[PDB]
Amino acid sequence: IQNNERETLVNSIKTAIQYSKIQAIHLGHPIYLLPFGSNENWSRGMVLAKLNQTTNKTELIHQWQWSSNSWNINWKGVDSNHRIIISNIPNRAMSNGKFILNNKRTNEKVVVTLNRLGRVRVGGN
Repeated sequence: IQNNERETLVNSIKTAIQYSKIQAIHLGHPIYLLPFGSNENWSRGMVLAKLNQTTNKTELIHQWQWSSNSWNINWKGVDSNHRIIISNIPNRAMSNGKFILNNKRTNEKVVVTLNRLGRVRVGGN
């Protein structure tokens, strides 16, 4: 019995930006990964939404809604804009920030590092 609902808010936030870096490169234009209900906090899920440049409307593609209300998703982004712009190219699509998950009734803190960079720092001695 290992029903740990901790790593299901990590393996579903590092796998809800990797499914969207293909919904950009496959439309030749960037997309907007917003929090679910973007007028409070990223703590009610995330929604991948694209803008249709011929009917000026935000089309919802995917919805990840956290069915466990015990993880305060706090985005330490260096941007006061809760909109992760996924560039439609594999080498210009990293929004510097990390989701700090905090369970405030069993003091646990889980830092989701978006270290989506396979380029090894080969250098030095």
